Amino acid sequence: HRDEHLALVAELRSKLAAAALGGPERARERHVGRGKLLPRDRVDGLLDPGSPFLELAPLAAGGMYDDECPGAGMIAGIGRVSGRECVIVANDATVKGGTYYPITVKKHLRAQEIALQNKLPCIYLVDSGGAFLPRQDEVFPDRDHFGRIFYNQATMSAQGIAQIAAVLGSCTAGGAYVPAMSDEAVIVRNQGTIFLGGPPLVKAATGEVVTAEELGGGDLHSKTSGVTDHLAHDDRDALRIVRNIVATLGPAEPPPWQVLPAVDPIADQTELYDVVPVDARVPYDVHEVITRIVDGGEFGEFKAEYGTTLVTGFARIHGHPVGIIANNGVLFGESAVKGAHFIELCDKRKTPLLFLQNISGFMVGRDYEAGGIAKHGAKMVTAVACARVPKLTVVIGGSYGAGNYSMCGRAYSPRFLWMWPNARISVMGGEQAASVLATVRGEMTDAEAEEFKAPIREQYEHQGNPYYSTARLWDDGVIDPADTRTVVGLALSVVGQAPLEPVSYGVFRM
Amino acid sequence: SAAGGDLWRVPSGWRVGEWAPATFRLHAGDRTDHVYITGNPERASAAVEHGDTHTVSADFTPGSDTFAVTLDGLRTDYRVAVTDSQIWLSGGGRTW
Amino acid sequence: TFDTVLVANRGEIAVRVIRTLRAMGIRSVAVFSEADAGARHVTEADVAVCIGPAAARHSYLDIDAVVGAARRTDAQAVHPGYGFLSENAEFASALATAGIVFIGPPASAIATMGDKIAAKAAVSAFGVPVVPGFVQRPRHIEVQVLADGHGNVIHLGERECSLQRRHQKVIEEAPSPLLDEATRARIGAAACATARSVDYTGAGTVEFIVSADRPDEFFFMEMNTRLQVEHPVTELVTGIDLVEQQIRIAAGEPLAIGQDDITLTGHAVEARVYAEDPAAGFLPTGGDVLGLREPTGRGVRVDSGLAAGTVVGSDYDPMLSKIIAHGSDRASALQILDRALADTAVLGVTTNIEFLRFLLADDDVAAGRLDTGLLDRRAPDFAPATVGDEQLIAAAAYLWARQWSAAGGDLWRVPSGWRVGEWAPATFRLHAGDRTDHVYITGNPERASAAVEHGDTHTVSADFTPGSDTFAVTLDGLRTDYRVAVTDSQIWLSGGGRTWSVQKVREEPVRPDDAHSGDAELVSPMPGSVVAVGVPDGSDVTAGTVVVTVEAMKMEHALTAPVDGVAKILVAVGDQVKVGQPLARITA
Ligand SMILES: *C(=O)CCCC[C@@H]1SC[C@@H]2NC(=O)N[C@@H]21
Repeated sequence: HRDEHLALVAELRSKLAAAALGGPERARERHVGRGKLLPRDRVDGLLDPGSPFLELAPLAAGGMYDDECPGAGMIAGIGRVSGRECVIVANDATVKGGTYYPITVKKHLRAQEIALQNKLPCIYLVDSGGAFLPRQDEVFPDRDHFGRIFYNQATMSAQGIAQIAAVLGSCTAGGAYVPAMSDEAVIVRNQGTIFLGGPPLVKAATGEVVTAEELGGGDLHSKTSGVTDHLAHDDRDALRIVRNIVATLGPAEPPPWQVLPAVDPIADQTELYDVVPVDARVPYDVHEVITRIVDGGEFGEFKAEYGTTLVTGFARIHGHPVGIIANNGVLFGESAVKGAHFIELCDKRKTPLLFLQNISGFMVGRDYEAGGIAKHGAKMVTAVACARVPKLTVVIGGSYGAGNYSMCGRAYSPRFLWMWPNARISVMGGEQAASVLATVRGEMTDAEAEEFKAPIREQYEHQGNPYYSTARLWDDGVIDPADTRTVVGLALSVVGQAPLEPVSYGVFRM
Repeated sequence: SAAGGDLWRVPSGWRVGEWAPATFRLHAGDRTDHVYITGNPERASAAVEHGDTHTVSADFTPGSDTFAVTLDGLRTDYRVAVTDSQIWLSGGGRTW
Repeated sequence: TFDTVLVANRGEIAVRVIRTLRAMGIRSVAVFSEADAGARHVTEADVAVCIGPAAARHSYLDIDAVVGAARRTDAQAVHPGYGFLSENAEFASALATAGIVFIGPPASAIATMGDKIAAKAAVSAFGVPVVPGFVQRPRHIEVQVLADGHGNVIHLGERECSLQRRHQKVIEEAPSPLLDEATRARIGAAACATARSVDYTGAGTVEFIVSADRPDEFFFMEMNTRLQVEHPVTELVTGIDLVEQQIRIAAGEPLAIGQDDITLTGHAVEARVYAEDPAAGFLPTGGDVLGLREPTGRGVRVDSGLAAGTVVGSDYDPMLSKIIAHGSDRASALQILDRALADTAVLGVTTNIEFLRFLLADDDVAAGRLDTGLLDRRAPDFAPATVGDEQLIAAAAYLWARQWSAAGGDLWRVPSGWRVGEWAPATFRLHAGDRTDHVYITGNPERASAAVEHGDTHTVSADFTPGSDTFAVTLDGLRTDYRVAVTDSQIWLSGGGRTWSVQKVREEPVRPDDAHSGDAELVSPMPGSVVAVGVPDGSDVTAGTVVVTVEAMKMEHALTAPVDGVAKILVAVGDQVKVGQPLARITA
C-alpha cells in the first residue's frame, strides 16, 4: 500500500506548502515593503529557537471562497514561547487584508477553545481589516460568531489564563476589543491602529477627515488613551516584548499522571504506509498500527480475547501513558461493553485516552437489536462523553454514523482530533448510502443501477474527503500518518497541563 | 542534548508541513550571517547566508571541553569554551 | 620528509601508523567509512575524511575516494597500511598522477609479484631456490627485506607464521625455532636477492616453504610487497621502527643502516585477537565494545584498533588487536604472551583469546613441533572452560549489590528478602554458556551466602562502587576483582584470567505445553459466505498462507494460516457462515 500513501502524502505536503505562502506575491511584497514581517515570520519569530509548532487547521477554508482565503487568512497553533506552550493566533494580513471570513472566526474560536481546555496562554497577533461584509450574517451575530471571541477572552482572563495582544497593523470595529480585552497589549509605533470606528465612518458620520494614524495610532493609545500597555518600535520589538510578558506568567502545572523517560518505537514510522490499506474496504489488523506507534512496541491489551473487533490497552507514547482504543472491524455489543469498561479503568487511573477511528458502524440485524446492541453502544457513548481524562482522536480510516459518536468524534470534545489523508467522514459510507438507496429503488438494470448510484457516490466522496473536513474545522488537521506518533506526543505534553475534574457519569443503561 | 528528548524542548523545528530550520545569527570577525540547520546532530545540513550548503554531523558530549564537527565529511575536533555571549573555538589550526 | 601523510587504512594498523607519524612530527590524516565514524583511528589522527559508506568496495577500496581525500587535505604522501590498496597498482598510479607519493614499492614490482607465475620467473633468474612444483610437513618461514632507492638491501630477520587456521594466521614468531645461524644467513641473502630481482624499495616480505625434516632446504613461495601484520615481532627483535624507515625510504633518504647494525636481541611472539567465536566454529562475531582492558606488562606491546564504545561489524576483517610479547627466549616470550592474554579483556564482543591461550598451552606449540597443519589438527579438541559456580555467583552478586546500593537504605527497596519468619533468598536465574541455573543469595553484601542450583554453597562478600568499572567478589575467601559492564540484558565480566557474559533469563513455565499449543483454529470474523478456498483440504501449509476467504459486508476477509501445519478445511465455496464458525483447523 506504500505507493498510494506516498501519493496522498505528497498531495498533502503540496497543499500545505501552497497554503503556507498566504496571499498573492504582490500582497506579500507590499507587506514586506512597508517594513513588516510576514505573518508566518511573526509566528516563527515569536517561538523559542527551534521550537516545534503544532499548527491548527493549516488547510482551513481550502476549496471555499474560491480559494481566495488560504488557511482562512489566519495562522493558529501551539508553540513554545519563553519556556511555555502557548496558543498563538495571528491574522494573515496578506490574505484579503486579514478579513474575517466565517471560517476565520471559527478557527479563532477553536484556538481559544484549545487554550481554555488546556490552560495555555493566548497570544494574539492582530492585523485584520474586519468582517467579510457579504457574509456578515455568518460572521455575526450568533453564539459562535465573532462576538464570542471576546466572551472567550474575558472568561479565560477570569481563570487567570493570560491574554496577550500585539497590534501589528489594523484593528477595527469589534476587532478593537482584541487588544482592549487583553490583559496586556503591545502596539507597534506608526503601524498599529485601534479604533471602534474608522476614518470612513468618521467621515460618513461627522464629515471630519482623519488618517488612521491620527485616529487611534500607536502613540495616541500608548501616551494618551491607555488602550495599550507597551509601545514597540517594530514587529521584532513587539515579539521581544511579548516574550518578556510570557516570561512573567510562571510555569505550567505538572501532568496529573506519571511521565516516564520516552522509549523509541521498534519501527520506522513510514512502515505505517505498508500496513494500512488506503482502500477502507480491505481489512487489516490494527495491532500493526499500535505496535508501531507505541514506545518499545509494548502494549498491554485489555480483554484481548473478547469483543475482538475493538482493541483496547495500555501503552506509552513518548513516556506518557495512554489507553488506546482502536477499531478493528464492525462494533458488536461485546465491543461496546469492553470499551466502556476500559474507559472506566482509564478514568480511575487518570490515563489519557487515544481513539484510533476506522469504524463503519454497529452490527445490523434482528438478533443484534434483540440483544440490545443500542443499549451497549449507549453505555460506551456515556463513558466517552463523561470521561474526565483528556481524549485525543486520530481518524485513520472510515468514520461513519453512530460509530463516530461511539469513538469520540468531534461532538464529544476530544482535546484534539486529526485525520489521516486516506480517512473519510460522513453519516454513512458512500457505498452504504448508494446500496441502501438502490435497495429502496428496488429492481433495476445494472447499467441503470450504476447511473443511479454515481451521484450518491460523488456526493459522499466530495463531502467525506479529508480536505473538505479540515476546510470546515471538523478536525484540527490532516497529518502525514508517519507524523502521528510525534503529533500525539506533542499533544500529550499539552493536555497534561489542565487539572482533572472528578469522575462523574450519567446513568449507564445497564 | 539539554532537551533530553522532551519533544517541546528539542530544537527540531518540527512542523506539520516543511520543518523550520534552526536559525542562528552569528557574528565573527567582520562577518555577520545566519546559519540555518536542518535535520538532527547525527545527520544535518547547514546553510550559511552569503555562503554554501554543507553536510553537518556534530558530536557534543555534556561537560566536555572538546566538540567534533564533520563538515562535508571533514572531521575536525575543537576545543570549546562558552560564556553568556561568546563561543570560543580552537581547532584546525585556528582560534576564534 | 613529508609534512602531511594520509593513512589510507583502518583499525590497529591505522593507529600503528598514526603513532609513528605523530612521533616523527608529521600531520596525520585518517580516512573512515560511515561504519568507522566512531573508530579510534579517526580520533587519534589530526584530521579525518569520511570516504564513503560502510561497504569496503565503496570506502577503503574506492581509489577515487581515497585520492580525493588525499587531494583535499594536501597530503603529500599516502601510507597504505596493508590489506587494501597497499598492493593495488591502479591506486599507486593514481597517486603518482595526483603528484602524491605512494609509500611503498614500484608499481612494476607490485604487478610482477602479484602473480606467482611471473614471480617465479623473476626470482629463479637471480638464483634463489624455487619449489620444483607439495612439501611434507611444511613450515611457513618469511624474511623481512628492507630496501631503498639507492641500492641498499637488508634483511631484518625471519619469522615463523605456520600456526594457521584455514590459512588464517593466528600466532607468529621471530626468529623461527627451526633455523640455525648458518642457514638463516643463506635465507637472508636469498631474500635480499629476491628484493634486488625487482628493484624493490621499501619494506617487503619474502615467503619461503621449508620442510620440517630439512631446515636448510628453502623454496621460494611468495613476495608480499608491503609491510606485514607480523612486522612488530621483527620490530621488537631488531629495534627498527619499520614504519619510520619505510617513510624515510619513501622520502628518498638512504637506509642509514647496514647489515652490521642488524641484531636479534631475543625472541618475540604475537597473537591476533580476532572477533571470532571458536566454540561456534570461529564464526565472525561483533557488537559494541562495552569495556576494554589491554595489558601493559614488561615486554608486552599492544597494537589495537579498539576503544570503549567502538562497534565491531562484519563489513571488515575480524582482526581486533595484536598482543606481542618479547622475551629472552621462546619459552619466556610464550610465558609473557600467556600472561598478557590473561590480562587482555574485551567486554561486549566474544573473541578467540581463550582459544589463543589453549593453543599457547599445547605441547606441540610449547616444544615447537609446529607445522602448517598443526593448528587445524589441534582445534577440533579445544573446548571452552565449564561455567563454574563462580561465574554465576559473580554476576548474581553484582546484580544484587547494585540493587542494594541503588536502594539507598530505603527498607522497601533494599533487596533483603526480609520476612517475619525465615527470610527469602534473593533469587536470580542466570544463563551463561551452556548452563542455566538459579543463584540464591542470603545476607547482605558485606557478608552473604550464595547457593547455586546443581552447585555448592559459598561464602560471598561483594564490593560494589557506584559507577565503577571494577567490582570485587570475595568467594569462599578468594578475592577476585572483575571488570564489569552491563546492558539491558547481559552482564559481561572479566577477571581471574577469564572473560564471559551472563544473561538473566525468565523462569520456566510451571506447566509445559500440550502439543495442542502447536495447533490453531480459524474462525469467521463476520457472518457472510465463503468465496474462495486457497488450500486443498488436509495439506501442509506455512503461516503465510491464505486458507479461506469470507465475504461479509462487501469486505473480503482473507484468513491466513497462523502456523505451519496440516490445514484441514471445513467449508465449501458458497457456504453461508456465522460469526466464530470454525472454517479450518491447522495442526502441528
Ligand atoms: C453495503 O453497501 C452495505 C454496507 C453497510 C452495512 C454494514 S453492516 C455492519 C456495519 N454497520 C453499519 O452501519 N454499516 C455496516
